[PDB]
Amino acid sequence: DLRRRLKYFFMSPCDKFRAKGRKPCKLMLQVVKILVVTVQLILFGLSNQLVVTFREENTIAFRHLFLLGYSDGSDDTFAAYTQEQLYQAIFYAVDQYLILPEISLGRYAYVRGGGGPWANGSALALCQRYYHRGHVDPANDTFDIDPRVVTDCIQVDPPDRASYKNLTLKFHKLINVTIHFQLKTINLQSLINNEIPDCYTFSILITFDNKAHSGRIPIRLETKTHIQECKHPSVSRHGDNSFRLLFDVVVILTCSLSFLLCARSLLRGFLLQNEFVVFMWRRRGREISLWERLEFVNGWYILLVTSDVLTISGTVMKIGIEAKNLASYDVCSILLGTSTLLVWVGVIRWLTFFHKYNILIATLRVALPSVMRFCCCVAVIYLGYCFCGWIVLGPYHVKFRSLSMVSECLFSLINGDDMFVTFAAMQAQQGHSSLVWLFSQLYLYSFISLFIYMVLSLFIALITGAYDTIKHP
Amino acid sequence: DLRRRLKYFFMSPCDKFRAKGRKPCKLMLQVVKILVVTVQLILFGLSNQLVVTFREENTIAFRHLFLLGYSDGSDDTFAAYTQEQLYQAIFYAVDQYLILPEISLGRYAYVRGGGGPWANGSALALCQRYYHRGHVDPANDTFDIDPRVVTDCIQVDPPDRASYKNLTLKFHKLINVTIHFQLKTINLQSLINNEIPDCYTFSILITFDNKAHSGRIPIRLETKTHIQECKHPSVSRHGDNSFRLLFDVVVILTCSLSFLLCARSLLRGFLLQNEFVVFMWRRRGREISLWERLEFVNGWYILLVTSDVLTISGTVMKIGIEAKNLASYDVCSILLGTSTLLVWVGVIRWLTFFHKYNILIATLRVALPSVMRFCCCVAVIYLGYCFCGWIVLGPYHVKFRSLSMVSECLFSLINGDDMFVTFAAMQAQQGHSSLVWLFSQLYLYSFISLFIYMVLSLFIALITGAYDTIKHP
Amino acid sequence: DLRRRLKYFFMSPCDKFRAKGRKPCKLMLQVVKILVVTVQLILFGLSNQLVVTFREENTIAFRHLFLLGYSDGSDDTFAAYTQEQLYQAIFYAVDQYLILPEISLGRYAYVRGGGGPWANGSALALCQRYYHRGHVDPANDTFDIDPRVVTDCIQVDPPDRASYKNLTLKFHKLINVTIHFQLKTINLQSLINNEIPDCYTFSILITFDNKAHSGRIPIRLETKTHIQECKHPSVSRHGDNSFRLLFDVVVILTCSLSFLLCARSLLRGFLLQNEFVVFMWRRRGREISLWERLEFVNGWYILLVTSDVLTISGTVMKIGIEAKNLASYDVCSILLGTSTLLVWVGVIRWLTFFHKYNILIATLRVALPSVMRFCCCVAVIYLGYCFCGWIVLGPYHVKFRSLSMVSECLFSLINGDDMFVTFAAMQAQQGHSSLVWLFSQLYLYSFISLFIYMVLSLFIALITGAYDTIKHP
Amino acid sequence: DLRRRLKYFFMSPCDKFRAKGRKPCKLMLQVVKILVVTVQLILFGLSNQLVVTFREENTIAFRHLFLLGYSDGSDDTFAAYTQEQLYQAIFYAVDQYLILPEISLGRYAYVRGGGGPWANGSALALCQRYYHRGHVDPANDTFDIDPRVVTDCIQVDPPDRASYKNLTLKFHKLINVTIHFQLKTINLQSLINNEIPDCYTFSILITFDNKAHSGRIPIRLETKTHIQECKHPSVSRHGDNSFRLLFDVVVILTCSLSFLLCARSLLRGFLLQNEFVVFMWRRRGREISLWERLEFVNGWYILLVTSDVLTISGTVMKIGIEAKNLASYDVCSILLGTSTLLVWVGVIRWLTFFHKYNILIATLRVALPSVMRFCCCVAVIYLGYCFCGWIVLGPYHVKFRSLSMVSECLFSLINGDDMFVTFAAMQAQQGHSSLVWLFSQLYLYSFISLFIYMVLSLFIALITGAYDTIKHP
Ligand SMILES: *[C@@H]1O[C@H](CO)[C@@H](O[C@@H]2O[C@H](CO)[C@@H](O)[C@H](O)[C@H]2NC(C)=O)[C@H](O)[C@H]1NC(C)=O
Ligand SMILES: *[C@@H]1O[C@H](CO)[C@@H](O[C@@H]2O[C@H](CO)[C@@H](O)[C@H](O)[C@H]2NC(C)=O)[C@H](O)[C@H]1NC(C)=O
Ligand SMILES: *[C@@H]1O[C@H](CO)[C@@H](O[C@@H]2O[C@H](CO)[C@@H](O)[C@H](O)[C@H]2NC(C)=O)[C@H](O)[C@H]1NC(C)=O
Ligand SMILES: *[C@@H]1O[C@H](CO)[C@@H](O[C@@H]2O[C@H](CO)[C@@H](O)[C@H](O)[C@H]2NC(C)=O)[C@H](O)[C@H]1NC(C)=O
Repeated sequence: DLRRRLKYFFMSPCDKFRAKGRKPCKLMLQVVKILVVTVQLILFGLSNQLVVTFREENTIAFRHLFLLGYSDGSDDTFAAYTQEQLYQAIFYAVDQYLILPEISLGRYAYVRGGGGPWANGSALALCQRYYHRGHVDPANDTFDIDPRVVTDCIQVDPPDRASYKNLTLKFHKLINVTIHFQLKTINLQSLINNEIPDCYTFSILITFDNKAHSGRIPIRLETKTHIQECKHPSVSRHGDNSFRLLFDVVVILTCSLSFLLCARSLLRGFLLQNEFVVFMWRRRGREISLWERLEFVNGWYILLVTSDVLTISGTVMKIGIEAKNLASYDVCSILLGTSTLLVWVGVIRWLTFFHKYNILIATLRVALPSVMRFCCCVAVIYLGYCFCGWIVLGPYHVKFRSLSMVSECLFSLINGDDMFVTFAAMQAQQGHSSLVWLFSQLYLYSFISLFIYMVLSLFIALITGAYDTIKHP
Repeated sequence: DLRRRLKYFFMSPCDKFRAKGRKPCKLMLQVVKILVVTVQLILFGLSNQLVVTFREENTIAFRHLFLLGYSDGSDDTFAAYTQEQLYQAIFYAVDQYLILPEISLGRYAYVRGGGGPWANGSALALCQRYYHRGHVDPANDTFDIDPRVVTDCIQVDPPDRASYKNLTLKFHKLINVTIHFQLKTINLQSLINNEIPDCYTFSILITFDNKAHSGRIPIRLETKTHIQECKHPSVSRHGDNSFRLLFDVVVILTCSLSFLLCARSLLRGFLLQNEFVVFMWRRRGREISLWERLEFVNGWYILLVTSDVLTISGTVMKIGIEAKNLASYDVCSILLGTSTLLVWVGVIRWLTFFHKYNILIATLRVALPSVMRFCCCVAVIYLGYCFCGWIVLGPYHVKFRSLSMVSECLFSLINGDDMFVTFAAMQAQQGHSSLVWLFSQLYLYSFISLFIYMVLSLFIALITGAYDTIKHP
Repeated sequence: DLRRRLKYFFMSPCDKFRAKGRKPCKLMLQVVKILVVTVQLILFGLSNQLVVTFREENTIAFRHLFLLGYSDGSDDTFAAYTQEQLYQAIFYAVDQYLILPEISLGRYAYVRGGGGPWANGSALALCQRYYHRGHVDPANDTFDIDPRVVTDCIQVDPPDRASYKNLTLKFHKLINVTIHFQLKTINLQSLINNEIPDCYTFSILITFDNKAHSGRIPIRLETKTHIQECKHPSVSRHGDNSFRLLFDVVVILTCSLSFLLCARSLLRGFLLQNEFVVFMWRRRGREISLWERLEFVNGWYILLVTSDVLTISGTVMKIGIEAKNLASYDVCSILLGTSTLLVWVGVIRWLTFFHKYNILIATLRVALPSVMRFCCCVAVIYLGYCFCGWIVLGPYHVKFRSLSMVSECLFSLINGDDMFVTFAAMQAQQGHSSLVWLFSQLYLYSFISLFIYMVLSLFIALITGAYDTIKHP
Repeated sequence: DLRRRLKYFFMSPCDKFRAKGRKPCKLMLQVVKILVVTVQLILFGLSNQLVVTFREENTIAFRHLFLLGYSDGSDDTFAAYTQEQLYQAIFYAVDQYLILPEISLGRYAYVRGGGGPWANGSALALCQRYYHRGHVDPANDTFDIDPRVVTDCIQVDPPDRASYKNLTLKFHKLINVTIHFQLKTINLQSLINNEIPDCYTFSILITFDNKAHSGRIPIRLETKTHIQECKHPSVSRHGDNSFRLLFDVVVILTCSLSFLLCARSLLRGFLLQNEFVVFMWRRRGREISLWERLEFVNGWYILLVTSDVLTISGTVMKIGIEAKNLASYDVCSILLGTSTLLVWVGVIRWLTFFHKYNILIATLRVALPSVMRFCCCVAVIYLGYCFCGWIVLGPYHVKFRSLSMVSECLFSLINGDDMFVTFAAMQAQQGHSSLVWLFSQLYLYSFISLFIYMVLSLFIALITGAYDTIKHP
């Protein structure tokens, strides 16, 4: 006698409108949510882009100001090869630091006291770390090394408007040289979006790295950015961001309404599932129910609930960022982008009621079991290839340096991408061992053949077979 | 009794020739049109290439003449990093401008009076734009900024055969520095195609951009080209372009004849459609007709009519360009190229009568409904991925800078192109946040899997199923 | 009664051996031919590589010796931008020419008298070509140009052990500057293959190209190489090339024997075809024969005859090259490589008798008719796209410069290669017209969709359908 | 009566546990082996990476110390073009060698006595090799060459704390100039993994190569590394590598146990095969057995035996390396990586008992016969294309230099990778012969069409047909 109720619970919004006159509130709510969430993501991306751009541009400016003879595009090859070059680089960094206000285009401030843990209240720390004792005498094939690391720190202070020139580097046992300092600045470009510029404290660490002890000392500059509210900010306020706050409260309201409607649908689905279970337990036997329960739960509405929870969390983080309580642009950006993707995907719920528009979703729901079973056997081969290539070809091949990079290289190879570059990276140097080159040939040829021609063909065949299963309604 | 008439309206030109002795006028007219339109496109492309080459080469010469230390291939990285560098760059630009006739290889003319809106009748304008007041004191974590933009303009004039050296830049609140001037020249290379060279006025704007306020000021040069007839041109006229005008009048005549014949075919198709409708309304019931009307209309002839309208418009624009009434080479080039593509495609009309030669068109006409239904579900996923990647990975990934660039990157990824470059762009910098790098990994892996392995397989399966439907006639 | 004869003419060499005891002479002859022809190709490639390397390395050395400030990898961007730069480049070329024996690493000789047609018996010709009269006054928007080309030649002579410094360039009407000279040298590296080094005369032409009249004069160096026998060569002859001549006479003998055997097989096939025709004309009606004739002709043996004719021609050209009667390494290399490919392909004749090993050939012979019918419709779309992209995007896109380059770009795009590079070439410059950029977007997206997703799918489907037709024997 | 025994020998570990209560010892042993072998591979890769990094970084430092004007990324284009440049390069190398301890960042030692075979007990050998007599007079088109190679050696010795400046190069007959010396150093970075640093002797050979005699002398530096134990090593020993030795003995024990269990399974399989053979010989006729023997042998257990033999060999080589008896990191790395890949693959043995998880293996075992039969015909075409492209396009195309490179290029082309780069390499230079360019067009187009569109389609069709054969259990 509830068979028509079950029919009502499982028909399209058009059918529900024709039957009980129920307007598709959730469909139009989802469309509105797509609009507002995408707009909110773009609006947040404006300020996110300003923050990232400020950090990256300041880092590039620091590299040009403090690294001697630095040119763009040579970060990986920037190195010193003679003692004079290393001394000149270190001294150039410190001298440019001392004359920074006179030369720099940006308005940078000396963070007096902040020069790292090695600093004893000074602004810049020029540290050399070497072995406790290192008697490297390769001529006699004798060395006497105490692996304990001693650090000699020269503390440099900007004038309020010298010593570091007496640096004596112990090249035979030098582990590294580092320069730590901090710089304050204000991100004025925030004003283009009617925000209040913040204070950015850049912790700059310049490393002259001798850990390889190979006659070549790479030189690198790194910055850690700390963003905080300005203590005394004064702006004439030629506008505001009411357009931001409107789209934020609208997003919150739409997501809360979606949460309520979807939770109500989950609850009624549970109630109808229990009603069906008891009806079939009185009619048929007991413990009959095994999967009808999961047929009752709407996974699309679970997705909508999760996505709007994510959107609410991202909006709250965004609002806190504009309130400047927290400044974590990466996490907020990830939350908002993931929520935007999920709200765009969630509108496919209403495309399921039509088999002509449900080819992708139905094929997926039919193929995923077989796809996972196939991937169980595929994954062990893939992981064995990953580890073998990472350790054997890692030292020699630029695309096999790290496990993640090896995975990316192999995954791209499965799709026939950068094959000749992968071969030529080994070809250009013969691996400095003909054996390693021959192994690379065998490894790459076998992997490409087995995964493009064999594994991928079967994967596509499984997906096409699922589609063939669901071709006719 | 009209059944043989309907047969006559729906048979091939060979059948029409065998039945009523009708020569295939439209077929041979289309072949002639292909020839003449392609030749006209190439002939126009000669002068179009001369114009584009002149503009691009003059811009490169300007960049080498006015940008200090400029080298090719470094447009994006060209920047100043110290106050001395910025002053030297600005002064070098102005000095090279002042000595241009003495140094430049091209015969450039000073456009006296034209120096932009900021110019008060002078030829060159050296403008600095800064905040109305900017008290950036990052040391005290205090700033006082009035976001109103004040512009100080130095007006520089070439001698008829100094002041700008007293420029005082306010680096703490400088928004940008700009140099505007104009240069006249004559595109003499036009003579190689028996055309009269025109006057090109290049509006050159050099921007030293400090809007980021990040210690790094990018330096760029842009030109806006204005092409106009020379006031007093004198050429000894060693030839003409009657070969151009012949192929232009022939194109116009062929396109008009095609328009007439196709319009006549559309009219007779409409008349026969109405005759069939009334015959079946007297024989069968009423309102019977629903799609036979669209079976009567020949879409190929609609395409031919549209394409020859486009060709006539492009030819008229071309003729006006040679007459120098209008100089809009981009629009004319687009019109002529689109018309050439459409006239080449239109010759497929006569390949439809043969099922062995109609595999592509018939498969398309069968698959497009299902393809569009599938793309309705595919497009929301694609757009969600586009927006998410554009906002989250845009600041970090060079291939995600803009929405169009994100779309191109994702579309290329669907075809397994530049996968490892996309992965390595994030890998090389770790996203400056391990979280963002992990998100990029998840984003790229999920997108590539879902679209290459799943979505694309289904798309190809739909097309192949349509082909299977039409495999046998 | 001849039915067993026809059976004998159409069975495998193993069947022929089991029936009439006929050894497979042609199969082993083909294997021997593969060996000897491949070895001969490699042996010729040694000397071919020496010749090409000598030409390329001499050209690079010339570019470094005669082009001021030249660096490798900047051939396309090498240009002059000021009058002083152009004068310095020209004078540097001439001065380096005059002091060549003192500075150059190679032993170059001055070709006294050979300086081009513009030379009046002098070794170097410094020519400037300009308009007969050119009164370019862009300031008054007036020009007076006589398009006749006047050439002023300065004749420079190396000392037997000045004037050219008085060059006055007419920049306002200069078409180009050229430097022609010739240099003799001896390719001593030939001795590593026991050959006699030849005399190479390099005709060097340095062009300062002002045909664009755009303030930027590209500078390029080209060499034309003439190889001829040395007049008085003296080598102590530490070996010979009997190993070459043995493999050349063996190739000639094997190819002639293959030609004889295949011609005999063609003749007997013709005789049996005529015998079958007359037998079926006496048995059945007349004019019965239509295709059995082409079933009788063995296309594989026609291929073998053509390939061994090519191999004989290539071997004769090779022998003439070692005899130094003719020195045309490119034509001989093309002939020998094409013959090597054809002899490797010809061994597939004997793989046809087995259906398990004949999948590729049988599928081809079944699919080529349908493939050509499909390509008839595909080719018009491809050509329309080619012409449209070549003329519209040619000026702007680096991959659309020429029709062959456009074809290569589109063909690579069909296979999903360099998609993002094609998009980004337009993206990086916005086409200098938003309209052209939008057209490029539409053009590329439509082409890629239609050819990868639609056309290629149908092509693969046709090939797979042919395979399905021949899946079972 | 043994039918249940045969059933027992051919059921899954779960079935064996349910029947006879046999725990799956080999499955858990294989999982443990995967863990321990992968961990051992990573642990060895740490030290392998240190060794390779030390060699590569020392080579880069040597190139920067001894090559005049050297910059990274220009190894292939590094060359001298004038006599002064060559003299300056040679003298700079020798002078930098003489002042190495004063300038170099690394602690290098002079290997007194070791300067190559050309050295008469001196540390550095500056050798020039030229012809016995070479009277190259290209002006008179006459040369007199004795191909015997004379070597003039200047012996340079570092001071214990000049002559080589009198070098007179015979450029007209110079074959090459070489500088041989040796340098000792200690790889201190080994201490980061609690190893004892070794002594590395680098044999440095700098070649100024004039074998082309083309005015351009490439300059290259090569190092051969010899690693040996330090004679008197002293380290305070802040730790050990018991974590390494534990995982090495565990690997040895696990591999030996796997070897024993798999050998026992092979033996019982042989015994049951013989028992079945005799039972069916008493029941049915004789010589009945033909393939049941190979159905009895478990190929997976053969793979496991081979893989654990490889793992034991690699572990023994590793232990010897830490013991410093032998220092062959490449061979040990290859062994350990191959064993890791094989142990990861071997866990697929237990996935065969389930048809849903055995799609890949079953398809392979069904498709490999047909795949090999197809590849028999494919390989001759591929090899003919390889040889033809290698010899004809090798001199001109950068991707066709060597046979292995040609194979990689063609294999990548089969997968639609670097197509436009392959076309553009010929396009950029027109092959310096329009004929060669046209041949390259025909060659590349024909190869790509035939292998992507035709050969690859058939290959995928064969694999898919095998899958279709095994789709249902
Ligand atoms: C310079 O070398 C020292 C000595 O190796 C490094 O100090 C180590 O730093 C890491 C991370 O900061 C710590 O986990 C270790 O405990 C430190 N000591 C040792 C002995 O490893 C230091 O990191 C190096 N500096 C740079 C910038 O690389
Ligand atoms: C230099 O900076 C000024 C100040 O921001 C820019 O002026 C703006 O220009 C745009 C477009 O020309 C206008 O829409 C705005 O109204 C202007 N004012 C402001 C406050 O934005 C100017 O464009 C910059 N110059 C360059 C070359 O980038
Ligand atoms: C320098 O400019 C002159 C003038 O344009 C060029 O001379 C032409 O050369 C081509 C081919 O050599 C001939 O077909 C023409 O008849 C010549 N005259 C004209 C008016 O075109 C000359 O080729 C240019 N030199 C270089 C190296 O480009
Ligand atoms: C410098 O040139 C000499 C002369 O050609 C080369 O000497 C040959 O070296 C190879 C391998 O070392 C030997 O097989 C030959 O027998 C040597 N002589 C000849 C005549 O070939 C020498 O290898 C060259 N040096 C370098 C570094 O290339």
